[PDB]
Amino acid sequence: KIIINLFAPNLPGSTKEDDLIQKSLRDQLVESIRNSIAYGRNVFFVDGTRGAGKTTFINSVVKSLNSDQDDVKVNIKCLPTIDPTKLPRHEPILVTVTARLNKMVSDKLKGYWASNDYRKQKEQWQNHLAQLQRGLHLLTDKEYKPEYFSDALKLDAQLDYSIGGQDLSEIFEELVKRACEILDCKAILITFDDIDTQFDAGWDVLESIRKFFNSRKLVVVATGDLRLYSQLIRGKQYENYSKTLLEQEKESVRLAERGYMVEHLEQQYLLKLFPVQKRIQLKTMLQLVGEKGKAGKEEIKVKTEPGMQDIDAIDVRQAIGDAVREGLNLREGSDADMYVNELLKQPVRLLMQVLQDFYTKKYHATSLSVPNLLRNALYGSMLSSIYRAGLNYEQHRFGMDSLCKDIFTYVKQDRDFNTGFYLRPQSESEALRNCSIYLASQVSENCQGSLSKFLQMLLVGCGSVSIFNQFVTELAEKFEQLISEYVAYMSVGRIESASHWANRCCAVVANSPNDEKIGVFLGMVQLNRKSRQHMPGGYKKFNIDTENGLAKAAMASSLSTVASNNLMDFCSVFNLIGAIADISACRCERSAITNAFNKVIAQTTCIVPPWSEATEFSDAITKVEQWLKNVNEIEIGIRPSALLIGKVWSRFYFNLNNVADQHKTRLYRNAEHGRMASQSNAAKIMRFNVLAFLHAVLVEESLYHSVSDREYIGEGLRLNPVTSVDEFEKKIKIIGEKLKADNKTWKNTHPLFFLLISCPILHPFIFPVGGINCSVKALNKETSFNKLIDEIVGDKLLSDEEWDYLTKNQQIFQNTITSLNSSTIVGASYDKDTPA
Amino acid sequence: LRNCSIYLASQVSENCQGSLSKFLQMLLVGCGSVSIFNQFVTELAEKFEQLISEYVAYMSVGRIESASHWANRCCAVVANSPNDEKIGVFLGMVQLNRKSRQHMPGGYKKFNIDTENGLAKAAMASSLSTVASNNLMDFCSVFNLIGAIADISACRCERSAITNAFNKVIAQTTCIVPPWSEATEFSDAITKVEQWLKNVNEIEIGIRPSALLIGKVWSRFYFNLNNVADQHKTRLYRNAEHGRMASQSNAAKIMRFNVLAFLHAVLVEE
Repeated sequence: KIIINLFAPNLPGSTKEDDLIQKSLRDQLVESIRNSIAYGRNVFFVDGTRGAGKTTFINSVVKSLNSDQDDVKVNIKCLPTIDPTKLPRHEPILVTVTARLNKMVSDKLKGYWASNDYRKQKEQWQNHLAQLQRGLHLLTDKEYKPEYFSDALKLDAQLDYSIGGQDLSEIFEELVKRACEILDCKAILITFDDIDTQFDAGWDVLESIRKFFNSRKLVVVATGDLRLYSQLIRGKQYENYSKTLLEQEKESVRLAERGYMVEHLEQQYLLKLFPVQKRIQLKTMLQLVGEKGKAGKEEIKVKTEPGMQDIDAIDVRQAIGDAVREGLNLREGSDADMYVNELLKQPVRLLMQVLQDFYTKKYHATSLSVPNLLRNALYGSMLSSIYRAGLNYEQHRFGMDSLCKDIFTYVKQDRDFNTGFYLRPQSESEALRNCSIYLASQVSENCQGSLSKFLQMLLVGCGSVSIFNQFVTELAEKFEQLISEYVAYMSVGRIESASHWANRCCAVVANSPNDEKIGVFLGMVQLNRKSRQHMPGGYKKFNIDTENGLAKAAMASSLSTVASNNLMDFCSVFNLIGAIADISACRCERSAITNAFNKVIAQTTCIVPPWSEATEFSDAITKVEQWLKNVNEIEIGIRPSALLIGKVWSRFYFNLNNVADQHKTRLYRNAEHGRMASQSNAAKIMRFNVLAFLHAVLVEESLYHSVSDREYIGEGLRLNPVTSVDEFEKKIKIIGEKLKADNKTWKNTHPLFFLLISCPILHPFIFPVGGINCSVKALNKETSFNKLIDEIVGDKLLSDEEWDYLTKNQQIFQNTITSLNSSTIVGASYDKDTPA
Repeated sequence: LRNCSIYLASQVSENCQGSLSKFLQMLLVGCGSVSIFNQFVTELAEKFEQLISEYVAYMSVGRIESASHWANRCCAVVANSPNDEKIGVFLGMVQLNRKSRQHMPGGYKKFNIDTENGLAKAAMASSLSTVASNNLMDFCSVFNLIGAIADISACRCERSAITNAFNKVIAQTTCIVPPWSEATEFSDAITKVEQWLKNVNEIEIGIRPSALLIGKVWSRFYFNLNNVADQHKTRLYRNAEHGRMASQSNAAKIMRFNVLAFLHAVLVEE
């Protein structure tokens, strides 16, 4: 039961009483110290996580063993802690200990209890103190002088040095005994700090402990890195080898037995100095509180508000959990606890400062943008990791442009493009998995309350990683040159517009010459720009003028041109998503929408990446105007996350892999009007590519969205709607009934899917003329599928006349694509027929 | 190395103690990754340090999100090794066609997942893996099955975890070839699993596995899969669909002994 008040009048830099978390370990070590004395070298090694309060921990032990003086039978004074790195480069540790031990004795003597014993103790103390000074040359002699033998032959029976000679090990141990007699104790507890930042100075510490600090009345508590001591000890055993021997025996066989001996002297030197049973390991607060399920050794409570009673404080795991789920915008599931578990392995002071920097600023504001509060809390307490990993630390450029560059440079260092855009604390490097929580907060705070930013992170943020992994990385330092070219070409660092990124995506996925050159790529087809001859049936060239308003605009927004050996023309879902993101971030004014609307219609041509070998629309403008009225009032309740955006893309990115594979072998001669499952055309491919986007934003957004507590997909086996809309219709039907039964609304539970399904620009792509499987059994799902979409939006997207043409084998159509199916695809050979 | 061997044996006997999921992950990711490199990647090799780094980075050794995800990478590396006789009957896995092929004798057809029902559909989907080669390839594997068991048994009694464990890899995983490559029914299925997890949560507490047991189970299991992948690739005949005699083999029979190999190896060594 530990109560830690984040609203204490001081920062976590105060190590006050009842303010040390490692109290159980400290008393376990202190008791272990007393047991050894009560019974001749007692060396305790204190090790912990890098950057932990080991210096603070030993400084609590020195205070704990000095606070008690009459309650305990065993009395232990404690020299002030020694820092071997802040000492003169030539002062021996024996001098440093004696210098501090002398002041402890002198201060005790200056108490003036009585003059009867003051003189005797001073007389005897100054005898040993001055005798040690006589023998100090042996520590710092460069050669033996024949006159020191006279000193070694002087005998002082008043001093009682039994072994004989001038032995510094025994002179000091009698000096220590006088100190204990004067101070009325049983131990001295010499304490050392880390030998970091100068680990040459550690050899004096090791040599002094081995020779002078084994006296049954001295306790040593060292701390630091046992790796650093091992490199120190191993280096000295090589110094015991004669230089001539190493120059003459350099072969592998002679060097192996030389190294296999030093690894055996080093092994026993640590065991001699720091015994295994004496080594002390600081418990990280994850081990103090245990796992999520099982209880820990000791329970920790943190006060999240000022004035909370000790019975009102909540657990540290839930204190972090309330900050991770609300900060990273994660549901109360396994992935939210994945960040909490990693955060619990952080240094004790570092994490408790994160909680204070979060809750104190949260309480003051509440008296909101919680992800911004968590990002600020993570920024101050963790800024070293961001600097170490090369991320963007300048807190004035935090935006879409900076984050997407930080995501790509994190995945590059994480060396995992397959799943590096989830921002999960999996990386081995401490700095890298430190930035995972930081970037996750950055993703959740930029994209909060904005549909346009959600689609920008989906494409520029996560998509740029996936595009590189499948289409660019196989061509490859030479790898870093490709990385620099890819980020510069795709402009991940600077996002001019979402559709601008999409246009460069068409040219890079088409870089790889597809086998059989069918002309269908990842989420796109290569519509033919030059009318080729002898096309069976009604396979005419694609003409944008055929489509009317809201259909030509939908086509043009999805059409991109690539300047290659031929002026390649591409229709892709990516250009369609980029159009949605650009339009969604527009002012409600009529004219501002019109300016932004026409940008996607520019039919902009984009150059091949360098690593390669080389009013008519007035109806459409009104509908996209009314749609943005919903977006500007519904998007405020959107709470996306790195996991959500990553999961939505991952299914969507893999969905287009199936569609580009299943449909690449179904472009048959009689597929002018695709009505069977095995018949596919350009309209059908670009319908399921759009339907794939609308599916991943449905199932993966129902699973992972902070606004809704529980899922609505049901206990089903979720697959993707490829070659058939049966599976996409099923989930909408299943979710709708539960929402109706639970008295829930689509906009209040699926804000991301509701806006995109109600967005008019991609509405024609849902039901193209040639993309509807017009069978008997399958079309029954489609009729319900049309009604379910109409029920969600509330407006009948396709009326009876429009729908009756589609199902049953001219009227002017504007809310649907009318000429995509008849278009021919580059390289789509038409010399085969549908099987009978 | 003789000093780390006993220390590592204490690591394996500590993490895997009192758990069934951790035993399978140690068997599949720990022992499994060693054999996969030893027989399917080691032939391409300093060049070894970059091949070792390539293998570890690709398979995310030390970064496993789930054993099922490791199984997907296992399928790619096992498949992409140059195989004689050019049949997709690899070690512990069979490669099923994804595109319809004409002129197929008998009742043979491309594998469709929709025709299954209930628990069979869930288990069949859990054994399905995909790799993004020049063209998509679909595999049915026992390694995918074992990965599912480790993931399902690691969750709690809640139903939502069980259905998410089933829907963990199938439709949201894009496995790319390694850099060294040359190229309601379902409601009752959850009830059966959730009832099984109740047995697991009270039986696995007394499980005390060792690094020798886990190592021995894999060695017999890995050796068994070599025979099932060799004594069956020459038994794919026209009339072998039913497989009622010992001389006929097919996709269902191969995966019958691939799973039976796993269950036998566990029975013998344990």
